[PDB]
Amino acid sequence: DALTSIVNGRNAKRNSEYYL
Amino acid sequence: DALTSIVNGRNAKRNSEYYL
Amino acid sequence: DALTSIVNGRNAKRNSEYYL
Amino acid sequence: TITIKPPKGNGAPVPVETTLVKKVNADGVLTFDILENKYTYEVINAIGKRWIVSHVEGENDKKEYVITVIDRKSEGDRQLVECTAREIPIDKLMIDRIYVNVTGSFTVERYFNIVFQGTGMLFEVEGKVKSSKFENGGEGDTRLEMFKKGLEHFGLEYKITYDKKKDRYKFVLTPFANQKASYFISDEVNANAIKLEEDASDFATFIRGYGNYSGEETFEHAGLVMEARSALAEIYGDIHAEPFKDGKVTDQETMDKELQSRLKKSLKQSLSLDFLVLRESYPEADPQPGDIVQIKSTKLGLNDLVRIVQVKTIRGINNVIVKQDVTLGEFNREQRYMKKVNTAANYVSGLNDVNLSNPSKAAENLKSKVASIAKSTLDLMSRTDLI
Amino acid sequence: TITIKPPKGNGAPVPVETTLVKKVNADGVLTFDILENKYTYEVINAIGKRWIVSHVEGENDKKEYVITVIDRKSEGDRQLVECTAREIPIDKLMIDRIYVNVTGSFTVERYFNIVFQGTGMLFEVEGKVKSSKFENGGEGDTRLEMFKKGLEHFGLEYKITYDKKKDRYKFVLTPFANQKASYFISDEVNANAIKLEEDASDFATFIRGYGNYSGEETFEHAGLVMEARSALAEIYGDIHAEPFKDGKVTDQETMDKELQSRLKKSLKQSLSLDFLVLRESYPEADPQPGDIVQIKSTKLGLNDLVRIVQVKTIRGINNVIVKQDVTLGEFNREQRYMKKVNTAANYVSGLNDVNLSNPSKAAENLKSKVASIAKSTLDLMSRTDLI
Amino acid sequence: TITIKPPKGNGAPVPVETTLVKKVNADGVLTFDILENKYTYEVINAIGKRWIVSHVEGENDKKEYVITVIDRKSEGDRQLVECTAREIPIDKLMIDRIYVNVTGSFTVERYFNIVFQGTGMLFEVEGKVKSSKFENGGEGDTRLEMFKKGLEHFGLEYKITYDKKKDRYKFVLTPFANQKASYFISDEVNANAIKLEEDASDFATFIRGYGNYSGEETFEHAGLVMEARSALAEIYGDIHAEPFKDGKVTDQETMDKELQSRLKKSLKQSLSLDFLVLRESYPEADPQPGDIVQIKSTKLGLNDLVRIVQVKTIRGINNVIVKQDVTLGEFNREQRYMKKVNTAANYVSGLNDVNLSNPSKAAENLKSKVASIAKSTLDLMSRTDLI
Repeated sequence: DALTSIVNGRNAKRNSEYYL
Repeated sequence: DALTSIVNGRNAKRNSEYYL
Repeated sequence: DALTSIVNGRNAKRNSEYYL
Repeated sequence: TITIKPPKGNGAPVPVETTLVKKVNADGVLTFDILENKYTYEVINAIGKRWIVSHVEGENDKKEYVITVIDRKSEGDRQLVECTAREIPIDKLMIDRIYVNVTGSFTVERYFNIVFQGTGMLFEVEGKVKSSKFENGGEGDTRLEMFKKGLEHFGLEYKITYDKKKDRYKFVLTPFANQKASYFISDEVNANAIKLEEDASDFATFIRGYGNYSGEETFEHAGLVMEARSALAEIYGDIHAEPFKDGKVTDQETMDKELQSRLKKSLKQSLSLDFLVLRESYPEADPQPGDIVQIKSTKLGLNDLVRIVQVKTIRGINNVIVKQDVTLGEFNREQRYMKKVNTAANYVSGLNDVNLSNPSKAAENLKSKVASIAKSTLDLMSRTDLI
Repeated sequence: TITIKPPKGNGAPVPVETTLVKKVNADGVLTFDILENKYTYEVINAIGKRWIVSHVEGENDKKEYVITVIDRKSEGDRQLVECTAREIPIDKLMIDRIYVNVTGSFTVERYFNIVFQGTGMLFEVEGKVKSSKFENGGEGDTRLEMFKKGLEHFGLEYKITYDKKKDRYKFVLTPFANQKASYFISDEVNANAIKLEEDASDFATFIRGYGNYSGEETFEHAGLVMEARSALAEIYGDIHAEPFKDGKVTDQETMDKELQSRLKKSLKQSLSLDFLVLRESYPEADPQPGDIVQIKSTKLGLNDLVRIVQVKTIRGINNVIVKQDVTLGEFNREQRYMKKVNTAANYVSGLNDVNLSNPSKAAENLKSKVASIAKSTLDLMSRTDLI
Repeated sequence: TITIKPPKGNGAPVPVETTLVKKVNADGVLTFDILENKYTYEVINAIGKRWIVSHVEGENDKKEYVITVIDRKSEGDRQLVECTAREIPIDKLMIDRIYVNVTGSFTVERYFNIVFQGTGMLFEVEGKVKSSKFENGGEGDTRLEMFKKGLEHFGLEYKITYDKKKDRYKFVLTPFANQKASYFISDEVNANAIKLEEDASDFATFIRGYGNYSGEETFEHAGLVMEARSALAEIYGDIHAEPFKDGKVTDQETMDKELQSRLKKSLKQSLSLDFLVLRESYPEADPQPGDIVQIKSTKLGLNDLVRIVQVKTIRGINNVIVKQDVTLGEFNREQRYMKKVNTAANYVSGLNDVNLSNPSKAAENLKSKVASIAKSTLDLMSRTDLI
C-alpha cells in the first residue's frame, strides 16, 4: 500500500529524457 | 517475485475513479 | 530508488506469453 | 458512524475507518474496510453493491456516495470487507447516456441543460462565457464525459455542492474555481514534509498558433498566423511548444488567451506536501479542495499563496481525523503519469481493430483505401472537367 | 525428471523446480531455474533456444513445450539458467501465418480448417454454432490471432488435448468449456486464503443495441432498435453500458443473446483464492483449468459452484507438488489491467505513425484529407447531377 | 567540482554526487542531489531551471548540460535539491521545430542540413548512404524527432562530439557506431555480476517482404515478392515474423538488406552486467558508449566481443568514480518494455479523439464515412461511365 507510490514516482522521473 | 502483485493490485484499485 | 527495477523486470518477464 | 442504506429505504450505521479523497473537478472517491463482528453482522453479510453510504463527517456533510467495488477477505474466524465508493453527483451522471448526436454550434447553457435532462441536478455559470461548436456528439457515451468535453471547451473548472434542498446538487461552473480560506500553513505549524517539485520537460517561452483555416486545408496557414510569448521568455530565450495547429476559431482575442494558457500550463509546480491535523489547537483548518491557502516555508524561499487541487482525508471513528494529505497547484507529476498510462490501457482494449501480431494492417488498409479513393476522385475530376 | 531434447533427436533429463501456469483458452506457460552441477553440465552449457521440454508430471502428461527465453546468471563458481517456455499446440500456431486475406461470410468449419493447413493439428466443434462474416483477413498475421478472432466470433471458448496419437492435438471448441470434477474445496479443508473480489465499475442493468444498419449509415438507427435488461435491474434501476452500436447482424435472436452477454459479463466476480495440496490425504484433487468445482466457505455466505479459469502449479523434484494457486470465474481484476497495459504498449511501438512531439498530425492529416475528398465528392455530385 | 552558470554569464562550482547515463544514440541524462550548507547557499536558493551545468569529470569533459526538473525537499533545518539534466546537443535540438512540411524524395545531406538551420551544430556522414523519400514532414514537430526518423531511414546510428571549437558539436552519423577500445573485461577482473539474457519471443528464421507495389494496392503483391532466411534457419526450421508489407522501394538490393536486418534484430541478447572500477590498478577503462569491448566469462561459454550500448556512471566528489553499470548489445529487455509503455501513455493523452466511455466512435465514424464516400464514388464512377 505504501509501496506503489515510490515506484511510480521513479517511473515518472524516468519519463524525463527517455526519447531521442 | 512476491512484490509485483501488491503494486499491480493497488494500481487496479486506482483504476476506480480516475476519470471525469 | 533500488526498487523500481525489480518490478519492471518481472513485468517485462510477464510480457512473454500473456496473449492468445 | 457511517450510515449506509440499500437503494430502497432504511439506514443502518457502522463504525469503520474511512479514507476519502477529493479533487477539484475530478471524481471524488472513498475507501474503507469493515470487519465481521458481533455487531455489523446483519449488514456485512447482506451488502450488495450500489449500497448507498452517507453521514460521513458525522451529523453533517451528508454527501451520499455509492459503492461499486466489493472485496471480501477471510481473517481468522471472521471476515473483512474492503470496499470503494463514488459520488452520486458523479455516478448519477455515469448512469445516463445521450444518443442524439450533439453537433454544431452550442451555447453553454443549452449544452449543459440538454445533458441535465432527467438527472434532476442543476447547473449554473457565474461569469459570462463564450460559445463554441462541438463536432460529434457522444451517442454511445456518458453524460459525464460530455460534461468533461464541455468543461474543456467552456467552463474550465467546476465545483458541486449539496444545496439545502433534497435531491439537488448545484454545479457552479467557473474558470479556476476558488474560495478564500481563513486558515493557512507553514513549515513550522502545519506542514511536516514539503516536497516542492518543479517539472519542466514540455515547456515554452514563445509559441505559434493557427486556428481559422477551414477544415480541408490543414496547413496553408491562413487563419490568424501569430506567435506569442510570455514575460520570462526574454532571459530563457527561444523555445517553443507544439503550436496551436488545430483550430476553427475566427477571432484573435481567443488566439492569445488560449495560446498563453498553453504556455503557462507547462512550467509546472506540484507541491505534494503533507498535512497533520491539530485538534486541540488550530481546529479551523478543515482542508477542502479548490480553496485558496497561504503557505510559507522558511529556509525554502516561499511565502506565496496557492490553491488546493487534491486532498486526502482519513477518519477512524467518531469522524475524528488522523492525518491529511494534500497536493497544490497541479495535482502531481505522479498522477499525471498514472492517468496517462491508464488512459492508454483503457482506450486500448476498448477498440477492436487491434491485432498485436503485425498491427497497422488496420490503419494502413484504411490509409491506402483513402489515397486510392482520392486517386479515383482525381480521375473523376479530370473526366468531368473534360465534359 | 524433466526430459528435454534438441529440435532434432535424442532426449536428456534434468532435475529442476518447475512453475507451470494454465488458463482455459489463453496460452499456458512454464518457467524454471536450472543450475550448474557435476550433473547437468553437458546440457546447461549446450542449450539453445527452442529446446523441446517434456515429461512434466513424470511418466505422464507428455505435453511437449518449447523454450523461447533464456537467462544465464553467474552464482559463485557455478551458473544458473532461468528460462521460460510455451506450448507447442500454441507455439506451432505462432509459427505460421496466412497471407490470403480471409474476407466475407465464413462458416466455422471452413474457417478453422483453412487455418489448420499444414499444421497437422485438428479442430472440432461439439454443438451447432452459427456463422458470421470476417471483414479483413490477417494477411500479415499469425494463425493464432485469427484463431483468437474466430473464437471471439463463433467458439467462445476452447480446450486442447494431446490425444493418444502422435503429433495430434484435438481442439475441442465449445462455448463455456467445462468438465465435471469429483473433487471440491472448502475454507476448512483446501482453501487457505479466499479473496473474493466483486468488481463492478463498468456494469449494467439495461442496455441498447443496434446491429443491422448498413456500413455507411452509422446512426440512422435502422436495424433492430431495442433495449433489454436483466432480472436484477428492477431493484438497482436505470443504468446502462456502452450500447451495441457496431453490428451488421440481421436477426433479432442474436441481438438478445449478445446483448445479455454484454450485460452479465460485467458484474464481475474474481475469486483469487489459494490452494494447498494434501498428498497423504485427498490426493484426487489435481486442479485442471476449465473444470467445475464446488467451493464452500462458511462464515462468508458461499456454497455455490464455480469453474476454474487459472491454475498455477509448482513441482520441485519427482514431480511432487508443493503448492497451487488458482483463480475462478474471471481470471482476475489484476491480470485484466496488466493485459490492458501490455496491449497498449505493444500495439503502440508496432505502429509507425506515432510521433510523441505533437501527435495527431498523422491522424488529423488523415481526417482532414477525408473531409476534403468528401467536399470534392460533393462538388462532383452537384456537377454530375447538372448533366 | 560541478561548475553551473545561469543562461547569462558567470559560473559557480558546487560539490555534489552525480549520476550520469549515456546511451549510443538515445539522449544522455544526469541526476544529482545538492543540499543546503554554509557553502552552496547563494546558489541553491537562486537556481532557476535551464541552469547550465558543466565541467563534469573535472577539468575535462566540458560537456555542457541543462537542468529541466527541479525538486526541493526539506530535511531537518536544511533543504535538498534533487534535479535532472540533459545534453545541449540534444536539448538545443528540442528547442526548435520545423513548420515547412518536408515531403518527397530527400538525399541525406540535404535533409540533415535543413534541420541544422540556425542551431549552429554540424553533421557529417562517413560512408556513402542511399536516399529515400519522407511522406509527411513534422510541421508541428521538433528537429529531434525528425532527426530520429532520419536516422531510422538513412543513418542507423550516430555519435556526437564536442569538437575543439566553441559552440560546435559534430554529429558523426554512421551505421553501427563503434570505436575500438584497448581495455576489456572478464568475470574475474572487472565483471562482478553477469546477467546474460537471451530474449526470443518475436524471432525469425525466414521472412517475406513486399515493397514496390503502389500506394493504392496494398496486397496485390506486385513489387518484388520474395522470402529470405538466415543460416540458423535450417536447424530451427519454418518460422517467420511480420512480413515487410509496408514498402515503396523499387530495387531488390534493398529488399534483402532490410529483410535480413528484420531477422537478425530479433534473436535478442542483452547482457546487463555490472562493472566495478579499479582505480589503483587498471585505470585505463573509462567506459564509453558505442565502443567495442572484449568480454570473457569463464564457466559461461563466452569469449566473444561485443559493443556497449548503455553506461551509467556515478561520481561523488573530485570526479572520482564509485561504480559503473553497463548494458551490451541491445540496451535491455526491461527498458524496451518501459519505453513501450511510456510511448503508449504519451501518444495517448496527446490525442484528443479519445473517449474512455465507449471508444471507437471516433474511429468508426471515420471508417464508415470512408466507406460511404467510397460508395458515393462508385455511384459517380457508374454515372460518369454512362456519359
